[PDB]
Amino acid sequence: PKAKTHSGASKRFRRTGTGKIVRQKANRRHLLEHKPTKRTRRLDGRTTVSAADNSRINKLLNG
Amino acid sequence: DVRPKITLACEVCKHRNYITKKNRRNDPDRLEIKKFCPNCGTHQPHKES
Amino acid sequence: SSSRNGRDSAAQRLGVKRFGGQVVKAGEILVRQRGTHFHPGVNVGRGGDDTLFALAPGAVEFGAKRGRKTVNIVPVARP
RNA sequence: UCUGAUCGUAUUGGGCCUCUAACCUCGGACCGUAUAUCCGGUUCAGGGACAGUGCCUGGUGGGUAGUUUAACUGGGGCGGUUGCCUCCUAAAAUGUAACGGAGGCGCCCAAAGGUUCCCUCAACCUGGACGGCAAUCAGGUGUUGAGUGUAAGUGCACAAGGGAGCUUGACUGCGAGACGGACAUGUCGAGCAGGGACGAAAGUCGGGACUAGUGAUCCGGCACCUCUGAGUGGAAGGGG
RNA sequence: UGCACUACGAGUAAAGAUGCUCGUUACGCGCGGCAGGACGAAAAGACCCCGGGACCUUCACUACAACUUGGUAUUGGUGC
RNA sequence: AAAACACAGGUCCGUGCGAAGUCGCAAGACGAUGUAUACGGACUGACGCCUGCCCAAGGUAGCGA
RNA sequence: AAGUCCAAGAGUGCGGCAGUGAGACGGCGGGGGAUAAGCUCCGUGCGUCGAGAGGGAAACAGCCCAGAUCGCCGGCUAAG
RNA sequence: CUGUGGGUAGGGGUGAAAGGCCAAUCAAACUCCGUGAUAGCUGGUUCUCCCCGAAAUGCAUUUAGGUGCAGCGUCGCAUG
RNA sequence: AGCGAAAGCGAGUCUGAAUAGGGCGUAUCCACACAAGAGUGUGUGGUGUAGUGGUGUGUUCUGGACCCGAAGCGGAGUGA
RNA sequence: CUGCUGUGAAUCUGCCGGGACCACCCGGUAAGCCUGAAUACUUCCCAGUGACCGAUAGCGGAUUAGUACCGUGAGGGAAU
RNA sequence: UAUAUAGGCGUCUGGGGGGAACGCGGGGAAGUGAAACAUCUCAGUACCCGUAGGAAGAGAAAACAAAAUGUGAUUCCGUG
Repeated sequence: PKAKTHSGASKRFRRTGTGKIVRQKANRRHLLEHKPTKRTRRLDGRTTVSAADNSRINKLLNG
Repeated sequence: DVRPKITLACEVCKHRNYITKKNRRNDPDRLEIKKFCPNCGTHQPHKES
Repeated sequence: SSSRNGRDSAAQRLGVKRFGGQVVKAGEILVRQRGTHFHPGVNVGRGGDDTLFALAPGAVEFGAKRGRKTVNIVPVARP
């Protein structure tokens, strides 16, 4: 058999050119009014996943 | 809503640039304020909706 | 026999984050406070919520002036 | 065809009355047939383009089926809570439970925001028409006891409190470095550029003295973009 | 039916001790009886709670059977 | 093993007759070789007793035992 | 600044593998209770049991001394 | 009342109605199959020595006797 | 060979008006400069970066997946 | 690409497909047939094999074996 | 009843049932997973019906492809 790869994570996390796992920040989709532009800029981008859930995410991505 | 989210758009490029809450009782009319329009790269008078 | 009370709020971790004679980088928070328990002196600035932060690399110092405790950043000399 | 009533002829739907050839009758009589209340066939008698059946469609429907019907909890139920903010508990860093003690929040303000400038209350004493204990006015005493939109606390008389002029920074593109932190969240931020406000300049302005006023992802809506476009040009859809 | 040459009082102990502590009492082995203990045997408590199930009720949700309403095919002619 | 079910009696409802109803996807079957004095459903459950002035419009009209 | 530094078998970071997430009691500071509970909920670079024998406390996980590598028919000693 | 012979079969039958009976069972019979159903639950999990050595906490949870992450163990690697 | 949603570019690319700051990547190291000591950076040079295919071991994935254990669900047949 | 219900075309300047659709190009020429080989499986038979079992194992069945026996029946089903 | 047909009579040729798997066509579950559950998965599996063959089915472009001077029925393997 073949090891299936989790879709919900294969389409939510990425892999950089060295191995880091990055993710997009939440709380930025709707209700964007009353969120000061400072907060919105903070929430924009792609941050590396915390080492705590790094292993879980790695298992989910690799299968 | 008494204080609904209204969107303000520049008059020159007609880009909906800003959004904020305004009162419909204290000011029952479309306000006009000057804000910064990134497209025009300059300040342009902005009006509701 | 219900109880009307029972509510509380979260842990706003206030308090001094850098104490006397501590070497700091620019921008670091020195105290997270509510109100003006401390004031700024030299090289110390006030943030949005009455936070105090450094404005230059240095060493923290706590003093007083005109009757109000103030926080200052004495510039350490390069050895 | 442009601004345009009525036209002549041909194509059609509905309502109503009928007819018979579709179709129907467990109404009759004959034949297969020697037996047959089956069935089929012939014919007569009644209905009749209805009814019934096919596809489509809106209602009624525990008649039947698959399921759901939270947790805390000094056993369980009943009652009462469930998120966020402030105080005490909380043992002078942070933090810390209980169905422990008190309360607030699900906003409001186009000015109650930005900036420049100026001012100092509450209370008390003495005098004054209505007007008094308390309104407005005069003098004095008055360093915080008034007020600070909204809970409590931390602060505010250097005023963050009270007035006025002008303004929209309740910006755009960012952000060294930090706090808090299981993670996701959450807060602070000097400073750089563009274009503005106020001010003579220096300077302050990325919402309100601070801390509550909020809800992940998914899915989809609405505007713009040097994106993409299933042979090709487009468009549909997708993407930012 | 874990064992065994299986006492009693007062205690201690997962808080009701044949089995531990300190004292008391008791020669070894049987037979016939009583039923106070061995938390006796019996039945992985039927009570109560938790999880799963079943069946039942209904103006819980969602479906379907069935019923009923219309379009159309079967389906036609003549008159207004 | 009864106070429960049943029961003869009563009152409603459906049914005009390959009825209504039920079994069956249908054909068909029972109802019935019956026909509203019958069939099916539903409650109740022999038998007797239960009360007057208003009550093309008379009025509070609920008996008031 | 020194200090143990042939070690605390330390700290930090990252990886493989976990278990745990039902705690009890004792001393202090406290809430609930009646300032009762062998009660309940908290803090304690506080302890022990948990997962720990040995000696003392008559017996007696949590109290006092003391942390069991094995042998010895030796001494010294802790609490008592 | 009873003999003999037949009929009604499971979400079905039969019931002068008890949820009664339908082959010693019935709030949906029996057997075989799907099937090694599933069970956050209980039990079980077999030889030895050496070294190290926990937790019963925080947060979140259709969650509280489960689980994820962190804390606390071990092993390898890096700094020291 | 990476960056970016993508077109696209590429030891760089995305963002953005901007080598103005950042984001990710340019393995690594050591020497020289030029800078401020905002944590250090910017350019020169030198060494040249190491994956992959067998197999052992530990966890894990899809199958029942360490073993036993329900009540009950469904299909087809057996029974008056 | 297909099944049911309505409606309903042209014969090459025709008709379909190229992932809604439109034009140009490109490929085919529906509503008519048949066609081996490469491929799946062992009731049965023949010749062998085994880092397979060896009488509680290996088939339920090394011996009466689907036997005795259990059940009304489907069906379950041994020991030597 | 008239043509005629249904039907009747005779005679000839075939089918009927069984078989372990595999083939083709058609109906088609639920337990379970989702930590509940309805879409969904289980799974077009189980089971059933029809129907054969030594194999079956599909098969000779109203095909793919993308401007490549393209490949040229079907089938089944391995990648993708």
